[PDB]
Amino acid sequence: PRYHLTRQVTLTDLCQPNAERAGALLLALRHPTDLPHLARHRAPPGRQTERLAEAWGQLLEASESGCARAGLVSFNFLVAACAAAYDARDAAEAVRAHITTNYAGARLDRFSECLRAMVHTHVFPHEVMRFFGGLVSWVTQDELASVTAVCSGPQEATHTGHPGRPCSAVTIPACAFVDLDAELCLGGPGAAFLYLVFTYRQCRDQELCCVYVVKSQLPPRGLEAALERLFGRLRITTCTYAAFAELGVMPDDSPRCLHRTERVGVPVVILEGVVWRPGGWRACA
Amino acid sequence: ERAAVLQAQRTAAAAALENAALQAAELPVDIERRIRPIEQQVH
Amino acid sequence: MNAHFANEVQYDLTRDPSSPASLIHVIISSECLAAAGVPLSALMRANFRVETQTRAHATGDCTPWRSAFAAYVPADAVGALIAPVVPAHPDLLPRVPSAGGLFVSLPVACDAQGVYDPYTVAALRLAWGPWATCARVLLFSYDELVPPNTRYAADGARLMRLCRHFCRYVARLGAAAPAAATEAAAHLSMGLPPISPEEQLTAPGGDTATAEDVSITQENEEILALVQRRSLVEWLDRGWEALAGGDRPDWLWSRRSISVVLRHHYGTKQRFVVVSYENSVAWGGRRARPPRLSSELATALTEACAAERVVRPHQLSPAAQTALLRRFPALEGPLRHPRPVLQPFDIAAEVAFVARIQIACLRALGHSIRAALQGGPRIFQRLRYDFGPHQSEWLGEVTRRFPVLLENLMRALEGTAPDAFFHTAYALAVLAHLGGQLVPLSDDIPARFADSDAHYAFDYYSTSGDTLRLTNRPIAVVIDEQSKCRFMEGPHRVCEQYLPGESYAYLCLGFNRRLCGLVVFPGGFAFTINTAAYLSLADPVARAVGLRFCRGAA
Amino acid sequence: CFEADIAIPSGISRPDAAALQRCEGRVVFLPTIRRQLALADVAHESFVSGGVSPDTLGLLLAYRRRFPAVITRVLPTRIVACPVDLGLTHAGTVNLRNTSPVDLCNGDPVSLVPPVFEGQATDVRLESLDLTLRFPVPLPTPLAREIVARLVARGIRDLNPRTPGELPDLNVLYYNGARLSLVADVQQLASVNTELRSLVLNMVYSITEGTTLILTLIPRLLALSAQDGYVNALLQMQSVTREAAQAPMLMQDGERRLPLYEALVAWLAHAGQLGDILALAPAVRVCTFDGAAVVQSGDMAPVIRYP
Repeated sequence: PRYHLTRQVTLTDLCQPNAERAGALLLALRHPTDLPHLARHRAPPGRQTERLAEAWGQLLEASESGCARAGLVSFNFLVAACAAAYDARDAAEAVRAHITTNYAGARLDRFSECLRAMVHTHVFPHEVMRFFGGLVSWVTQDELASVTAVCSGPQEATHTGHPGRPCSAVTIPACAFVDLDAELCLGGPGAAFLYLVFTYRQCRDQELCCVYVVKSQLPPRGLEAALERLFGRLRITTCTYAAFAELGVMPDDSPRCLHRTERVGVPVVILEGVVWRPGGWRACA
Repeated sequence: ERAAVLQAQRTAAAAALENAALQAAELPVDIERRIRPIEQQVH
Repeated sequence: MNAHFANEVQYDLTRDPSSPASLIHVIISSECLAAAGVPLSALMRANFRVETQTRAHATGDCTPWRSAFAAYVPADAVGALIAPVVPAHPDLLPRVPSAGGLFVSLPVACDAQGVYDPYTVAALRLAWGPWATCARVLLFSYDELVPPNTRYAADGARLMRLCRHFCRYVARLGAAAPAAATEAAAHLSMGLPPISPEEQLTAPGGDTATAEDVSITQENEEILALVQRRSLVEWLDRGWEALAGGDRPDWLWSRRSISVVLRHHYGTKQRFVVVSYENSVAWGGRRARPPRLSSELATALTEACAAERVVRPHQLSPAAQTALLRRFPALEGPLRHPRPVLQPFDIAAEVAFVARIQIACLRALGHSIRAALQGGPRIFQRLRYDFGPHQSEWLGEVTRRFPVLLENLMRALEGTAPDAFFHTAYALAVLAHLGGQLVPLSDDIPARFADSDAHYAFDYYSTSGDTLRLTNRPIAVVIDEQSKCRFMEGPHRVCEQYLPGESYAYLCLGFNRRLCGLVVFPGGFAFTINTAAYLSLADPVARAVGLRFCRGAA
Repeated sequence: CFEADIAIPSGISRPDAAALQRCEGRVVFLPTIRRQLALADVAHESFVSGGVSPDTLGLLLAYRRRFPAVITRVLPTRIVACPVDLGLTHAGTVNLRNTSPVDLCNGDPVSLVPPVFEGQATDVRLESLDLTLRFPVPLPTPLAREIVARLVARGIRDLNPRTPGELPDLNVLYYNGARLSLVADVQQLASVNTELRSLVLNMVYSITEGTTLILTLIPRLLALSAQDGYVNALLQMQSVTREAAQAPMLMQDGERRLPLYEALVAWLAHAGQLGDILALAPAVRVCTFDGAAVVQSGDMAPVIRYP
């Protein structure tokens, strides 16, 4: 009802929202203790399915589940772990100088191996680490976590201005200037429509991983042909690359920004006021 | 009508020179490998 | 590069059963187009359509026009395959420049257990636009096109220079190379000047079966001995996958075996290139389906005429004729036909096929001009153009000026080349009538020329000064005692704005699908000519004419 | 609603102001999200591309990259439109006008189709503001998916002639009765070609390795034909399935990948999505509060969200 709260209790083995900002684009870790099984399934047999059986098992080595399940994945944890992967180096790698000095690359180095291992046996990282929200409160303990980081529509980025009279809260960073892909340089007035695309390269760049947000005034039917155009990573043949879901609407193109100040100087984009339509994924081609 | 044909056959015979000259580009070539590494065996 | 590759996807056609074929990569350079009559500026303005058809030498029909591909790139066209250009790294391979032209591979008619037929011509056509003025025609026989073997021996020096230039690029640039490129360099230094692509043509080395060249070396280095007593190519992929960032199947065969053979053109003394890769399903590839070519007709009719010293094989001995016919049975055409419409055993047999049509129409013109102008004529007029009072004294000259023109029109009709005659209106109006005894080529004919007989189609010659043609386009003017003129519906030519016979210094000359033509003079003074009473074109002669000059409309 | 307005820009033909009154509940394709916008991008002159007007397959591609909007309230100054793509958050269920010869159902998904009917052109003309208006025809979605397959295949017959001139027209439709004839006037090629290629390229990926084992059971299909009712009615007479009847190809690597289960996945990925990649997305659903089971031609049906 244009105001909501959500809560999930996890570890600070992941994100450590005390080390994060007020605004972070958190993922969950849905199906967290999963993927020894789907490592074996869904893949052609020339993939040697005994890889992800150890790969995530080295992740939780860096992080026993207990009663606090592994979840609440940060936005930072994918950018820096794919910083060596995608076509941005020493600028996407500044996100690694953000994590290891505030969060830890010990958990990144096990997971950057997963980013070559999950995509190896066709266990693609879409529909795992589902969207959760914008890190409203961080009522976490010392080594444990209790976060309210509301899902559920536009209210996450409305309930940002009301709590603090001075300046603005959250205000939804992009966490890398390489991220927030400036699509539609053919510029005009309107509202922004935000999406979460994982662009792949399968056996060319040896199972590439990518996390960035697009910028478009485009419908979901005007986004799939926009997903066929503008890419140079078509050179594959397996298949089902470039999944995407809706991060929702920023109902203003006027409030985007260009900064390099956060929390290590990391480039960052302020985005004020967002209808967080949670959307749905699609991956076929 | 003859003068076009009598030219086009002549242009063919002008081209058949370097069709054959580049085909005769092995006559000082096909002899070195069949003589030179055989005489130091005799040595 | 890819125009050689995408035509192989049309060679991947296969499916429904038909006479089995091949494919030859042929690189025409700049002056072989320029001496042909191809404007190099207009094709420089990369995928481009080429209409191709193939023609036998002795007898028979032709192929319909096949839509093909092209890649016209002004560069070192030999050196661009050999030293390609990464967008980030154009100095990956510095080279020596050369001439350049269009990249077009061309298919080959064969047999079951293919014995290719020399003297038989595949005809190219470059279409700048629709018009016949935007068209040229090229001639290529298989004697011109097919070498017996290629020269992949020149590919041996090239590939290890590639590994040294991956050893050269990282050492110059240093730490600016990324993590996948700083590995694959030194993995090519543990495996052992510019690259001139023209030396791969001019160094005398080619292909050999080499089984005779192993026994000639095994019995050579045993004399010697009796007296005495992952590869580098896989590191080339990461050499490209780090410097480019992708696979690029265009560049994938620049790493494999490349033969670059020089040949020559029998029409204008020119040179061109015969290319075969390793992984090409085309001819000379090392992944190719049998049947392949056989150089047997190029050795039978030669040596039976060379050992017998028979200079022309119609002077071949009667047993020496039929014994070749007992060997190769497709030669009954060029040896035992009474009047073949294509001339047997000549180089310009396709050219002499054309020049007859240039002749036979001029007599159909020249004895028809005499027909309507037998004696003193009465022509009175056919159009409606009114005079001013002193304007009649201009026609006082046209009385005196008149008879020198009709020589010089026919002199200019002689004076054109027949290759330049087929772009004019009379050479296509007959094709609109020989298709009526089928849509002729370049589609210069409008949609409404085939409706009435009142749709004529003009050419325009200069009356005064020199008697010269003043058009590119056949200008089709619909004509209604009297009848006033009317145009049709619709890069800038001067004379194309007026009605026929409307003004001075213009001779107007129109023709029909009925092939009853007009000769329109300024002032309405015009008259029909029954050239249909003088066109003597035999249909079996004309049926090889139309099929080379018609287009099957969809 | 997240209110969006379109003003009355310049002048009024005095009966044509009443023509905007009887368009309440129709759909405007405005290619933006604005707080105010001119009426110039609204009409079909904006639907016309550079030099040429789209065909009824190109208008599908023209209705692809624009945004539908619902006429909510009609002022003499403005027209308030609600942005369907975002502002469908209506528990008041903002109302639409059915302009279609079919009496629908209750509970149909409703997708929008360009006017292609023989007698429901929806042509209203403004001469003070020189504009032409084609309203889309809201229809039920299986009947909508029965139309778009016809019009592309009719343009598939625009590529190849070959056959004699008596072709099956693809111009007789069937809903419980109700013989419908549509318009076949012009077929632009690029609207056919790009629609044909995605019909080709998706049907490529929808075949996989384990798909091939299913092809063996094609003679098994006709064994059920002469021994039941359901199968024999399922097997169409104008089908290639009755025509093709007149094998593992072992290649077995590993055999623990579930090859038959993996076949039905990627087939559903692309051949399962063939109505929505060719046509517009359905987001309108029939929902009447009074218990009325059907909605008459010309009525004002209440409209709820995505199906």
